[PDB]
Amino acid sequence: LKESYLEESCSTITEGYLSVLRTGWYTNVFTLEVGDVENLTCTDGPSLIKTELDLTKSALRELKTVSADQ
Amino acid sequence: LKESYLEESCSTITEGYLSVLRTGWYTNVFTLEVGDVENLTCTDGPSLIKTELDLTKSALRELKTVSADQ
Amino acid sequence: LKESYLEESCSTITEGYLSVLRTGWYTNVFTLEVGDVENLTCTDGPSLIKTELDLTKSALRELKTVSADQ
Amino acid sequence: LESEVNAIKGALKTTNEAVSTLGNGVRVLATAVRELKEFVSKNLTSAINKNKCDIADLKMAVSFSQFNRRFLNVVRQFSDNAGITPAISLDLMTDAELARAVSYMPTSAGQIKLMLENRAMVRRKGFGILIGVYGSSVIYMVQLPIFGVIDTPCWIIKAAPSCSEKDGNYACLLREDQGWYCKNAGSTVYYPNEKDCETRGDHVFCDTAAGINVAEQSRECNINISTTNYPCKVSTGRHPISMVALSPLGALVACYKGVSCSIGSNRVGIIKQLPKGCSYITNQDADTVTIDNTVYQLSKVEGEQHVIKGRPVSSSFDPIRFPEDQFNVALDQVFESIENSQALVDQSNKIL
Amino acid sequence: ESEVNAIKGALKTTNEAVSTLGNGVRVLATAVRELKEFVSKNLTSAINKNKCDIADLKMAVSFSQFNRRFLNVVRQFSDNAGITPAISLDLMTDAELARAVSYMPTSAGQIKLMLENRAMVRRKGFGILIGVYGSSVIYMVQLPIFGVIDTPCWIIKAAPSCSEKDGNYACLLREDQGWYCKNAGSTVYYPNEKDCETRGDHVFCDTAAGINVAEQSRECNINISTTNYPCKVSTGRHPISMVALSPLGALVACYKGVSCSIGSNRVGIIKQLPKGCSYITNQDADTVTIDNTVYQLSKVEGEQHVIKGRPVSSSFDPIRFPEDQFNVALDQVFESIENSQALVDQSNKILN
Amino acid sequence: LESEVNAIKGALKTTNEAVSTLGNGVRVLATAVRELKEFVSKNLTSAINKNKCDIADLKMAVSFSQFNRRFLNVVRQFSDNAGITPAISLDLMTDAELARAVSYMPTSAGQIKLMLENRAMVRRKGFGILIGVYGSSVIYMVQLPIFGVIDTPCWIIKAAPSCSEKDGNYACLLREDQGWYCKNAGSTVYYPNEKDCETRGDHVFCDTAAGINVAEQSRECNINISTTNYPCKVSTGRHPISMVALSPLGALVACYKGVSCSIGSNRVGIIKQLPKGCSYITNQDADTVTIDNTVYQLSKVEGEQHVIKGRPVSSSFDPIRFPEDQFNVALDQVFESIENSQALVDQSNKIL
Ligand SMILES: *[C@@H]1O[C@H](CO)[C@@H](O)[C@H](O)[C@H]1NC(C)=O
Ligand SMILES: *[C@@H]1O[C@H](CO)[C@@H](O)[C@H](O)[C@H]1NC(C)=O
Ligand SMILES: *[C@@H]1O[C@H](CO)[C@@H](O)[C@H](O)[C@H]1NC(C)=O
Ligand SMILES: *[C@@H]1O[C@H](CO)[C@@H](O)[C@H](O)[C@H]1NC(C)=O
Ligand SMILES: *[C@@H]1O[C@H](CO)[C@@H](O)[C@H](O)[C@H]1NC(C)=O
Ligand SMILES: *[C@@H]1O[C@H](CO)[C@@H](O)[C@H](O)[C@H]1NC(C)=O
Ligand SMILES: *[C@@H]1O[C@H](CO)[C@@H](O)[C@H](O)[C@H]1NC(C)=O
Ligand SMILES: *[C@@H]1O[C@H](CO)[C@@H](O)[C@H](O)[C@H]1NC(C)=O
Ligand SMILES: *[C@@H]1O[C@H](CO)[C@@H](O)[C@H](O)[C@H]1NC(C)=O
Repeated sequence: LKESYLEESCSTITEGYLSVLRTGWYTNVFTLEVGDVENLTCTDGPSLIKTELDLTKSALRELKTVSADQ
Repeated sequence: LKESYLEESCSTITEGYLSVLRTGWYTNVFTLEVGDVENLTCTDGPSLIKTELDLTKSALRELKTVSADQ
Repeated sequence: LKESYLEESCSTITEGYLSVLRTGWYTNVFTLEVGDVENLTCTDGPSLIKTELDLTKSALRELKTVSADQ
Repeated sequence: LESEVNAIKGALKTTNEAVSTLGNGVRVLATAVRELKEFVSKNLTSAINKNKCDIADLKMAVSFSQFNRRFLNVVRQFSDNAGITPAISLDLMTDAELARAVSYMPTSAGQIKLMLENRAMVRRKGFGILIGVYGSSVIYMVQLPIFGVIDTPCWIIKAAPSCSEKDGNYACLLREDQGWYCKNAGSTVYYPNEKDCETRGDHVFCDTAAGINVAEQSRECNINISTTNYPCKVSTGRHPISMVALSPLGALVACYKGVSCSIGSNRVGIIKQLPKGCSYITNQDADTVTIDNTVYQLSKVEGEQHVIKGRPVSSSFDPIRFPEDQFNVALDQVFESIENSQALVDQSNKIL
Repeated sequence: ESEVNAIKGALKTTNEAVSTLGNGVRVLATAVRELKEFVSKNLTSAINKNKCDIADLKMAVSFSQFNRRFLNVVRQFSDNAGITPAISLDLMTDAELARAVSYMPTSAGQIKLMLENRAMVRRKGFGILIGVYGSSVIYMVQLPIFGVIDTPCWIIKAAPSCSEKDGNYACLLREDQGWYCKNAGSTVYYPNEKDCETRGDHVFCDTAAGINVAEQSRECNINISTTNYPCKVSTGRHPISMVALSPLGALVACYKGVSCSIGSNRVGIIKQLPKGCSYITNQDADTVTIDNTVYQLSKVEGEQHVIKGRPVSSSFDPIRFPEDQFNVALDQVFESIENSQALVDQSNKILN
Repeated sequence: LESEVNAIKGALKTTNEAVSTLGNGVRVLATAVRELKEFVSKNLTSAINKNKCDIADLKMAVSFSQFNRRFLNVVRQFSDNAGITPAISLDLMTDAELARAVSYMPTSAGQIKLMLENRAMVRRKGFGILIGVYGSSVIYMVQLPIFGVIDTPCWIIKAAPSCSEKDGNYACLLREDQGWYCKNAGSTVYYPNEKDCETRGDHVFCDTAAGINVAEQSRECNINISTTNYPCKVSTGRHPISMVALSPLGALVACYKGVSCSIGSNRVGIIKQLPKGCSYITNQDADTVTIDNTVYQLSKVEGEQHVIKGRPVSSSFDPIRFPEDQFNVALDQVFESIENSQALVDQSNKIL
């Protein structure tokens, strides 16, 4: 870089930069799906994976509320 | 929507938008508690859940430094 | 604090604040390493710890693309 | 027949060594059954109970992370942002909680409706403050926006330099009105920079601090700019400025002196050169406005389209029976041979 | 010898009893064999498989625990693609934060003062992912050095001051509005209220927004018609009715066709404001209204929630073996072996 | 002499009492072995299959978190910010995907290359928007910046107050030009604040909305400010203002009246007192500018340098062996002694 003191105006210029200017927007669309999960029918009562699934199910119900399309 | 070009000012006016302006603040206060967890004494060496608790206890001890009260 | 109404300019001065002005920057550099993990060769095929390393190895491999050095 | 009873003597002498041989055999069977029970009872149930303990440890850790997801996530968010939250996250306050607060708000039914319909914006324009920790409790406050003025007419003003030439010399006038204007009761609010207001459908969510109150007559600048009822902020210049100004629905191009302004497409290139002067083009007229080699997109350029699916999760539950019939027959078989042999030993002693 | 015929028959019956009981002992051995190799092969293999899966999961959970800070740093730098908006607890712990501040180039007293607002130090600072080499993440945190603290600071708000003589309007409006903080040899002026954040009595100002102004500008807060400083004040010919909020109150400018009133949130309007400039306190009302737009003077306090997680329990229920009843029967067997063998040595050595 | 026979008789009867005794022994061992077979078969196998079940549950849970990391992470981020993301995180769009989209962008080969080189900037200057949750699918959109204009000369002008004095009277000139200038086709773009553009190496990335297109001749303000060709933006004041303005490669200091301005170093406090007036100093000339007792840093101050490594994760797998060879030796022994028992009573029945 090159920085020059301009004594006439008590000011400074610093040159040697190169511009990177945004001229548009490019958009990609993603669709993420949860994998299939087998039913774990061996536990007594609450299974850890069944409750992890209904936990991710609730997280998605709440996430829906902030979706871009109405 | 309707955007009309004003040739006299080399400018454009775009109308049909609807205003949404903030007029105040409404605030809620939350108190979140950690659920009780039973102590596992079959330990042998360190327990995994005691380590998850001693971890969340240190995380909260650290988080108290950024609490609003001061 | 103290807020005074200036009827001559239809203005308000509110005094009693105390200043905190940034005058420079102080920087620390941190280097975090992953702990060593034993090879678990007793599972058939896909061990869970091997897959957690290959997950964090790819997360780091991707996290590199945004390192400042580049 | 003396020698016959001698034969009986030798026969019995061999017989009781055969019973004794079988006895040290049954004895060794007992030594095997003793070590097998002591291995199963002691060495094996111990290893099982140990795994039962590890099982319960690991079950407790994951269950802990499950029964306390919200608590742990709220701590995560306040640590990552050091006490404040850029947004009113889903964990800081659930949809039900957000909706009950918005319904309790001190404004009219239609504004309650609108916030409720735009709950995303309420969350983002608001934020969270960590008030305090104490022991095992996290105390924090959530700050929601009160959107009290809604649905009133609003518009945005874009402009480019209007340059004139006389004998190769230049006089250029440029509006300084550019930005957001929203109508309030008794006044008009002006937001000078374009980033200050966010568009979600036809509605404009404007950052309050940015608003500047201007007289209503400023609408008059959009009819006659040199109207004497309002002092329109317009700058004059002596030099040509060729530029592109993007509108919601289009773009203004100002071509002066030496630049080749053209309208282009995304796949095929330049399609038509624009007049020198001020041109206005619509998003449906071209897709790009170019000044020399700087190409401006009039709309967002829509790209590729992905679909990703996780790997299937499967069960590895593989239980264990015991082929009990084949065993159970052999033990009942032995107990009956036990009682027949003993009964045979009662007949043997009986003839005597 | 009527006896020796019978005695022959009898020993043969005995040798049949031993042969039958023997075929029972052999079958009992085959059953214990199938039990012994079910336990050796099928049962211990399944427990070691469970021992292996268990050890896998313990390793996984430990990896997640012993490397938490690392894994969070990867999360944060991935979520913001290399730059943390704030200095999280994971990027630099409180102990580390205080030690770094404890080495800043300032006086002990400024260090004390900085040490007091380390939350703000975290938010005004930030983190940079420098590089990933192998298994290491290298990053730098950038901390503010607050060399000026506790100097007089104030904020200026204003509304349009309109006077009317014979149908026309003359409106002066201060354009000084914003934050003023005092400094060595000058006062720093932050033009937008958003440029400085208040945490208690302290005001945290972004250095970039600051413009140094002459100290004499404070003469505008005594007499606007001061000749010593050029007070930035704009003039207009049209009335503008609006509401300006102060920390402790609000300025209202009510002119022409507007209905300005001060109200409460529970009951309604409590007092109509006259045309002109009114100054109201946070303790005079809760609301200022302009036509139908109602402004809140203070934050409106809402609900107060308290949530506790579901309890986590242990599922450890070990197993043992009822050893007494069994172990006494097998001890009995070893004696029934030893008693019978000693009895056949008796019988066999009775033959003399 | 046939009392002998009676002695053999008593002996055989004592023998058949011994066979019965060992028989009732075998019987007690068989019932003992039956309870051992049904302890292992029932209480032991069911406890193992319970643990096999919980193991598989936990395995499924952890596998679920593994196979769906991308999904779960994307959901997390959109929950922490309610639908929008400050940058295009690694989880929203992988590096491979980023490069594939950027290589498809509608621009020239070199600009595609530059974006490809700064994918960090592409991610931060872009963002992600949650479109909708449909069933178990989350659908979202990433918006990437298109850097179409690259490599044009760029510079930043900083300035301080220039005060002149004639017998206690002050005339102060201040450039109002300050900011970033980037050379473009048909104009040069001016960004009024330094925060409006971000510095990465020699490249300056710039928020498009902040840019103001100015005539090219404004460049002349940096050769002769008192140029007649352009209306150079300069403000006048009547009062002296002593201050520090930081440059990229140095700093400007303005000292007037009663202030003690000096440049200093680290270790050693002060190395040179500045003249009254306007001085320009280099980052390599000093490390500090001081205005009275306030110390300003010219560069970033290097603090500690930490290195931390996590605790090692170790295996807990300690499997179980069954001593099968020696046990099998006991069973080979038993089956041989049994077959020997049948063969000795076969010889006995052939002796009579
Ligand atoms: C899993 O199995 C249980 C067994 O009753 C059943 O009720 C449930 O609907 C199953 N879940 C799914 C998603 O198939
Ligand atoms: C185990 O938990 C109990 C409470 O349930 C606690 O009081 C005790 O101290 C813990 N054991 C330790 C810390 O060794
Ligand atoms: C673990 O062991 C397997 C085979 O025994 C080998 O192929 C693999 O590379 C090993 N991994 C490490 C990290 O040692
Ligand atoms: C388990 O078996 C080992 C040899 O396999 C032996 O040394 C140990 O004493 C047994 N019992 C226990 C409780 O470890
Ligand atoms: C604009 O203002 C001028 C002022 O003299 C007036 O002469 C002209 O007629 C006006 N134009 C229109 C279209 O009203
Ligand atoms: C026991 O294991 C063997 C191989 O180790 C296998 O062939 C057999 O089917 C298994 N039996 C049961 C009941 O699991
Ligand atoms: C301050 O106010 C007075 C009127 O009360 C008047 O002299 C003038 O407007 C002000 N002073 C100066 C020196 O202008
Ligand atoms: C063992 O299992 C049986 C069921 O087969 C049950 O009745 C008994 O109570 C269990 N516990 C013991 C024997 O200690
Ligand atoms: C600077 O510009 C003015 C006007 O063009 C001129 O009077 C003055 O002489 C110039 N200075 C030099 C050194 O050319």
